[PDB]
Amino acid sequence: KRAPQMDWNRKREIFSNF
Amino acid sequence: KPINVRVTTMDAELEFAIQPNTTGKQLFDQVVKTVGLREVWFFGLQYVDSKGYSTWLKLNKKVTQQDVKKENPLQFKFRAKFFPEDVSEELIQEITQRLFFLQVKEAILNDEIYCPPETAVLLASYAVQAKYGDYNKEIHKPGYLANDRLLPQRVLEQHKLTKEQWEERIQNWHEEHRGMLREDSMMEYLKIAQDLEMYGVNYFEIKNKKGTELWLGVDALGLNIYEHDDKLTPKIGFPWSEIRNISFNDKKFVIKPIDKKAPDFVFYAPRLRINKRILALCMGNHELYMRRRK
Repeated sequence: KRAPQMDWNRKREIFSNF
Repeated sequence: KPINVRVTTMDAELEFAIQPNTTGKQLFDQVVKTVGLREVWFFGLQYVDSKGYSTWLKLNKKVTQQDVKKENPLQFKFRAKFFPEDVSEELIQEITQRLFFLQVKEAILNDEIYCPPETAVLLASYAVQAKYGDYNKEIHKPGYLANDRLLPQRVLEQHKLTKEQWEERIQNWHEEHRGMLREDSMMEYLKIAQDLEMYGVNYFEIKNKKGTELWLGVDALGLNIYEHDDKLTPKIGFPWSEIRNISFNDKKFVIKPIDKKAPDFVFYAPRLRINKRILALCMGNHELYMRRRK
């Protein structure tokens, strides 16, 4: 288990999506 | 003048007395002197305030200035606040290994750390080896584990297996650990434990812009974000190496990256008391991450 590797804009995007 | 004090480690009770002037650091330094601990960075003292909330003791402040539950004597728990990245490289002392072992096991048994059934049984068999020593036919008659808290409640519930049947499973594993020393036993337990997904992570209820409830996990390796219904699977990760500053104001957390061209990550958390602790864990985990790499 290790969080899917990604860049920061994507992180904010997915987080807001939940 | 003078105030009675009780501190429990996982295996011992210690009785001390303090002055109105005593700082946390001094009471803390007393414990490690009594316990013979050299890797102090991992640990802290824990108390109940007058409200009834569990709190970590501030070390650089006075003890009687922190609103500890007024009682005779004052109650403290010596416990690990931070966890190593790898137990084999970072738990050098026997006592250190012991204290970690007993805390983690308690987390397992109380269902704080999720553990599946087959792995739980193998964990039990190490705790058996550590406690009972080498399996012996003449001594360890069928039923010798009847008085042991061995499996998590989740595991006992989730099966059709009876009490003695679980015990037979653990015994079978125990027989096979026939050569193992107590020190080695506790370490094998810890080596398996440390790879459980919920190990060494603090969980916190948080919110996004929409108000969706989520989980924020603070661990040794960085920060993680979880689905509210799945604490086992990290969905977004922030490894410590990518972070520049973590701060909160009122109910909002801002995380700034090293990139400097990248945007700030924002989330929300309800209570101020929890927020202090979130902040504290972040700083502490970040520090130890860097120190391991200098």
